[PDB]
Amino acid sequence: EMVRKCDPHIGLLHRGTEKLIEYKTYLQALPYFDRLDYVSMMCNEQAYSLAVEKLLNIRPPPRAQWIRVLFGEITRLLNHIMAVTTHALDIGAMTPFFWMFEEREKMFEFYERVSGARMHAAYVRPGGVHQDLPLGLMDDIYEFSKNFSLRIDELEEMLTNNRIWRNRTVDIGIVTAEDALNYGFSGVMLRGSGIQWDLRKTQPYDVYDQVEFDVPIGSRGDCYDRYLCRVEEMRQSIRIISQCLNKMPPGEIKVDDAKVSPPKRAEMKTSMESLIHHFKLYTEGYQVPPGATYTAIEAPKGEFGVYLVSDGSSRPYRCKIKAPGFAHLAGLDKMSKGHMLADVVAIIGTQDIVFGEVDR
Amino acid sequence: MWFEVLPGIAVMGVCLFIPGMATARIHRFSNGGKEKRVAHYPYQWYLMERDRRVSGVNRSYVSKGLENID
Amino acid sequence: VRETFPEATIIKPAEIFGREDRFLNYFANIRWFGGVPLISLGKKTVKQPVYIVDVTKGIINAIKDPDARGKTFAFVGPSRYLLFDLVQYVFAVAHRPFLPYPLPHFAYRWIGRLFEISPFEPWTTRDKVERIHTTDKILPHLPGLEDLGVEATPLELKAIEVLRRHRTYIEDVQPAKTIPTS
Amino acid sequence: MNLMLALLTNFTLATLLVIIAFWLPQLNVYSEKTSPSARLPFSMKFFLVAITFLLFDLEIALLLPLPWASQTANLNTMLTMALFLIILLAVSLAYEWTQKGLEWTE
Amino acid sequence: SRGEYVVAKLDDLINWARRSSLWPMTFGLACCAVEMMHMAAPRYDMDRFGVVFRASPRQSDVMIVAGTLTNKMAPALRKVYDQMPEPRYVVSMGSCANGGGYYHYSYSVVRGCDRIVPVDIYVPGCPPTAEALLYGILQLQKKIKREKRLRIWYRR
Amino acid sequence: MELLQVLKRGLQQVSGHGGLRGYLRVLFRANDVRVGTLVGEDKYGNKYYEDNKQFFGRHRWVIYTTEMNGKNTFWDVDGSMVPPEWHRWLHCMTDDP
Amino acid sequence: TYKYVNLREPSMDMKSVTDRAAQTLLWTELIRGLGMTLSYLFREPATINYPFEKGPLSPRFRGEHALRRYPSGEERCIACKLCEAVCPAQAITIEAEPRADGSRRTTRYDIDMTKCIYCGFCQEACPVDAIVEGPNFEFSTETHEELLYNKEKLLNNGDKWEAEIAANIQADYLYR
Amino acid sequence: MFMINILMLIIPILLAVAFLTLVERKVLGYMQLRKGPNVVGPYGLLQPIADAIKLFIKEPLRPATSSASMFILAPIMALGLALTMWIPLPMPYPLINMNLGVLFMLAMSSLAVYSILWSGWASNSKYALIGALRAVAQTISYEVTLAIILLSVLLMSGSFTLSTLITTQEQMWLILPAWPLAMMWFISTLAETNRAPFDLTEGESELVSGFNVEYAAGPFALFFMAEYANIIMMNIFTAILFLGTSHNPHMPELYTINFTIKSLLLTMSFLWIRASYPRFRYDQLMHLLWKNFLPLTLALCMWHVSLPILTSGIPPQT
Ligand SMILES: CCCCCCCCCCCCCCCCCC(=O)OC[C@H](COP(=O)(O)OCCN)OC(=O)CCCCCCCCCCCCCCCCC
Ligand SMILES: CCCCCCCCCCCCCCCCCC(=O)OC[C@H](COP(=O)(O)OCCN)OC(=O)CCCCCCCCCCCCCCCCC
Ligand SMILES: CCCCCCCCCCCCO[C@@H]1O[C@H](CO)[C@@H](O[C@H]2O[C@H](CO)[C@@H](O)[C@H](O)[C@H]2O)[C@H](O)[C@H]1O
Ligand code: SF4
Ligand code: SF4
Ligand code: SF4
Repeated sequence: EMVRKCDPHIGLLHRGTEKLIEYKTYLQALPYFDRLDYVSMMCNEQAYSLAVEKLLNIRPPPRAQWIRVLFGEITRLLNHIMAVTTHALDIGAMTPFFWMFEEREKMFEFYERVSGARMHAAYVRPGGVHQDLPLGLMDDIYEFSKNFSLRIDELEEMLTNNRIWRNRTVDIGIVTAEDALNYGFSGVMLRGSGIQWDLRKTQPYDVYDQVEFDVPIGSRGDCYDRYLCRVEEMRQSIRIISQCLNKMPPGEIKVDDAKVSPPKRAEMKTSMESLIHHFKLYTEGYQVPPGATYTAIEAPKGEFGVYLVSDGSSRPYRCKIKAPGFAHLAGLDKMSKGHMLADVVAIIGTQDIVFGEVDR
Repeated sequence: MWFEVLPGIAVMGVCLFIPGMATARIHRFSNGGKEKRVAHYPYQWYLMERDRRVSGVNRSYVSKGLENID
Repeated sequence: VRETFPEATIIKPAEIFGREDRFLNYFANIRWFGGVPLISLGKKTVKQPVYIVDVTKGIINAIKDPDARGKTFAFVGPSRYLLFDLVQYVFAVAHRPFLPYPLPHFAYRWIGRLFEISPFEPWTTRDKVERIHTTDKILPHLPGLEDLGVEATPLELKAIEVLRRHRTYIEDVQPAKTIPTS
Repeated sequence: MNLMLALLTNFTLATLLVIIAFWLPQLNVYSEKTSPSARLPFSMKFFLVAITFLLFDLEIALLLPLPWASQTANLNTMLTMALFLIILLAVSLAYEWTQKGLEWTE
Repeated sequence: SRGEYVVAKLDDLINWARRSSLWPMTFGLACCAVEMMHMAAPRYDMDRFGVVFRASPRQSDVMIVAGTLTNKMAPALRKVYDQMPEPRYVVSMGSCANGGGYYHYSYSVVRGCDRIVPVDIYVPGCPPTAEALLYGILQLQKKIKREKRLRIWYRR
Repeated sequence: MELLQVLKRGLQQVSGHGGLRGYLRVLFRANDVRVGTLVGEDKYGNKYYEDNKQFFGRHRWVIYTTEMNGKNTFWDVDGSMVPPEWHRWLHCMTDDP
Repeated sequence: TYKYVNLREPSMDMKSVTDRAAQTLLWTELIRGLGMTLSYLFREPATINYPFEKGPLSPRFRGEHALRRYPSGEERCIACKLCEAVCPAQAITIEAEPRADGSRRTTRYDIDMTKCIYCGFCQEACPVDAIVEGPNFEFSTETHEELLYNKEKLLNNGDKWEAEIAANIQADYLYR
Repeated sequence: MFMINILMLIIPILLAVAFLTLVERKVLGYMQLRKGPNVVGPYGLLQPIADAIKLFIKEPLRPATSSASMFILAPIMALGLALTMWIPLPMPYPLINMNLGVLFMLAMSSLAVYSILWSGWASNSKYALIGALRAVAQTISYEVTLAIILLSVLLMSGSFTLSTLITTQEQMWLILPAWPLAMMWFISTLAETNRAPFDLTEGESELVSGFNVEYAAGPFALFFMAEYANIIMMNIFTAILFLGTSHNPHMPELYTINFTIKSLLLTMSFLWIRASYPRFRYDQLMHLLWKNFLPLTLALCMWHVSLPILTSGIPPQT
């Protein structure tokens, strides 16, 4: 019954994204980030946008930043529903998947109403967001958020105290704090083992230092504590979304610098300067001053970062993507030691692995 | 709605009901409108064999009462 | 065809073997019944089968060859075999027990008729038996694969490719005896 | 006679369903495909669960007559020997349990 | 009572059974698999059409290729296809499977799964919406409904 | 008494579809016997219904024509049969038909 | 600020120990899970009756492409090639020349719909609203070749869908 | 006349199995906030027919079997035994009235493990055989409690005659005096029939569970029918054993209606459970049997031998 060695063979979804990005302008490369961790689309966009904005030495306007936090946390709910329910579905508990994917279906509507796409929105961009929220959207997000914690409670009623669920998760895949750090874990893989770390708290970006939330911390570093952390993080996202809805400011939604963000279509059709800048931004693109940055965010699956190198032109020179699931899967052999074959399925689930980001 | 599950359950119910109803009716058809005789022990079988002889038609379920007394 | 389209290229191949052939697979599937009949004892029948890819390359090379127009080719394999040796070799490669037994045509025509009753591809028919037991003509007045720049592929190099699926689950194989070349 | 007829009918139908389940697809005439002792290694634990089942199953053979045994006049003797058998069945389990005969960890 | 009539009605029966009981083997390769999962989810409930959600490749009748097919993965996809019992159909879901999509010019990507297996339905989108995929599945059902296997057999 | 009001509604749907023959036509074409307000009809014969008491997503629907562009669509219906003017309403891209 | 998700030490008195024993032996927490699935059995399902009912969309939805005209019927596209330059997938191929009347118009406008990622960048880049992504998402095909749209196909899509496309643009152009 | 009786049992059994597949999909559907089959026939009533036709005209799988005889024997054994389990059931009258009918049902079910073993042997796959052996180990393990639990209940009934269970429960369901045995009995039937949360043959921990793995198997439909016939039969047996229906000799149909409802409800609970719980690990379901059910079942067997004697409630022998 016992697993002695676990050798993951990946690359089955390696699509040479990093080499493709070197042939795209910075705007053209943005949609590649939707297709990495393709469960956390807008969080991937935010990371890339922050990195480019840093090299550009510009900052997006306040309303865009609140929109980016609002949809970042909606995206965390999207990811955690997937993480928890597919974790449950793969060990036989199929029903929560169906209940919660109806909730995912309604958050896909928020994606589609702001961007016109259900998943690969391409909505968060360097300089802000592509378009402002349509009238009536915040009311619908409020109505969704009002009932969501009940949906979480129903999920917990199925799993949290279930002895079968606890038997499958408790003391499975224990990770010590010191090992979690040296193996390069992040996100819940760290907090499950008691490490008090969360980039939104410690290295905040956008307006995360203006919202109140608590970081759930585990005590045993096993699959069950990581499951509890993810479920509790969903509650905190609802708590954050509640503040974003109330504190959403007025104003423009992309930086008012037409050498980076395209002008409004009405301006493009009346002003000579606007038309030139529209023409150049959609052909050459904006040039980015030479330099290199490592920019990271607390993505739903852990620390997601890009090492972005600019040579001074309108196309990136190098873009290395740091996917949290890459280091996590690299630790599968370590975590599966002394466990049974059925436990490897539970351990892969608790790592929350999407091969889009692992293989790029 | 949940009551659209019932039609398939009704079909299941009718299918499960048929074997029990058929056996009861066929037994009474084959034993002169009475329950089929149960003979788990030699004494019961001995009486059934005696009834088959007493009937005069070689059927143990044909009962002879005081009309045969004289 | 030669009267209707005088410049036609006519290709006259021998029995063709290959993964989807009805030749080696035919003999392999005779084993599916205990009897393994043979006109005479598989003697008096010499076969010169040709590999499917060789025929294909010959056809393709004929399309590209201005010389090939209006000609008639004969596509044959490199080695001539006795029908008994071929079938014996086929069973040896398929790791099957080989049980020959003689038969004349009249008793081989009724089995052919008996399976002709099927409403699909018959397992065998009288006509198939007559063709299998027809000795392959030698036609030295016609050009062949070598005239089109194709090297005929030996059957021994490709039998495993075809018959590996017919095996039940050291590779002595024993190459079949070839009739001395002309 | 009736039981023999029932068994014959049940296994006859099962046989017909099996052969037609194997012949009916041949009506399609699908294309040909042309494209595919010793230890297992067997774990001792899987052998020992089978053996334990057998020995427990033999003790159950001795317990099956209990419904009839309760009709006896010597109830004290019968009850003593019935509890004796079940207790030894429990003692077999306790011995297996405390020597880790019921573990699945290697 | 011609043979054309009987063959015609027998075709309709087997076509009805096969399209009414389509068991997919979803090859969830990348993002498109998420939308495929939203087609099984409550709003669209593919199971209500007779399309069972998770079916083993041994009993599957249709393979849905949902995502990018890389070179390293192409042999394994062809192996599953070769092991599918007939009749078997392939639905190509999304730009990547259709023709390479965003990664068309990559050194590691197969430029459309139809270089590896024959494809019956192409569903466009990046990703196609769950409803778009359902539309494509219903399109395959009508394609099966049009089949004439027995009529062609009768005229051989 | 609630159980009886439910039965009345069930039989009221039979009358709402024009009798048993009409009720079975919709049941077998569309696997749905709900009665809604007729919003309009397009030039191909598609009929559009709404029922605002239904939950969002089931509050609007179309019963497809049985014949479109010479094609018999009694059984063979297709989302592509909805013309663009109604497509916007049926997908809730707008409120007004 | 942080919270512990699992750091409660169970009480060890009779009342509590026996409550946990009852749960173990009487399966009470398992029965509770049965109650939740039973409650769902009596809820109305969320399933819509596709294709008679359709999932809701918005005017911004990015679907099948189309080339548009001015009210006079003149093409909007003046072959600037901003769409072809911005296309992240290089899905657009354009050729152009002076038309007979001297107008600047395309002679080729192809979109490989199997390269396209349906990002909508082309319609953002277009200075005259010529190329758009319309609302149609039900255009799956039986062959790969049918998804390689040339200019004729795209103009036909514009004429086919303009009634809906114009209304959707009217509803969202003030956000653009 | 008897031949009619046999067919009036076999054919309805096959139809109930067919439409249980529809009930399972719709019940699981509504617990998952969806509908399940409602397109193929009204309310999906034709869906079982479409599936049946589709499966029987499907191409047979590859690879070839290791043993042709065992490949053919396994499905015959599974289905032949499944139908045989129904012949002594009193509904209220049995097709075959056996004095030892309960023992007959135990004996026949213990033979159902051979189809698992033979199909693993005929799979021509080392990993598929190992999967079959794990399934056998599960089946025989839970047979131990079923036999001991059954013996404990019969100490209140007094014989091995199935129709005597009806008389035993004339005043009261046996579930009241024996609810602890009923609980373990019901779970054992789930584990015995490889039903969720004990469906490890369909789980994620098997060496052959990988989708891309292949081995000789089939026909799928015949094995599936045999399994679902056993699900219904076990739940019918459970109703008779613990929820005895009153029998009026002049109105036997009333017994059958009430008895059918109880069996249906118990069968629906199998579907209920499948929708509600995750799956056991193989070592954990072994632990459940050997370290929980078995110690408690032995203790309750001691109790039920002693209880009738000490209360002066020994049942009659005849
Ligand atoms: C006056 C004195 C008279 C003397 C007699 C007195 C006896 C009464 C007191 C004893 C009560 C006995 C209760 C009988 C049930 C058996 C209890 C049991 O074994 O359950 C515990 C078992 C293991 O529990 P676990 O927490 O995982 O680990 C503990 C071991 N370390 O865990 C389980 O078994 C949980 C079940 C696993 C299967 C879960 C899926 C099924 C759940 C839904 C079932 C719904 C109820 C079914 C009822 C059917 C009835 C027909
Ligand atoms: C297909 C569906 C068919 C159904 C159709 C509709 C009818 C529905 C009827 C089903 C009834 C069950 C559904 C309701 C269950 C939910 C109720 C519930 O959640 O109770 C939870 C309760 C508290 O549990 P907990 O929070 O852990 O508290 C522990 C310390 N107090 O936990 C408890 O208090 C549990 C108390 C009961 C424990 C009993 C243990 C099992 C004993 C087995 C006896 C079985 C007898 C019934 C069998 C049927 C025969 C009639
Ligand atoms: C006259 C009657 C003739 C017999 C008719 C038989 C019809 C059978 C219809 C089955 C309907 C589908 O039913 C569904 O099938 C799939 C198998 O693919 C099962 O699926 C289950 O088994 C397979 C393996 O076998 C697993 O891969 C799967 O994860 C598991 O859920 C479902 O548990 C079952 O609910
Ligand atoms: S087509 Fe689009 S959504 Fe689908 S896998 Fe490719 S990039 Fe992802
Ligand atoms: S939607 Fe995006 S990928 Fe498609 S043609 Fe337009 S710019 Fe190119
Ligand atoms: S569609 Fe628009 S952007 Fe593209 S070439 Fe024509 S005018 Fe320029």
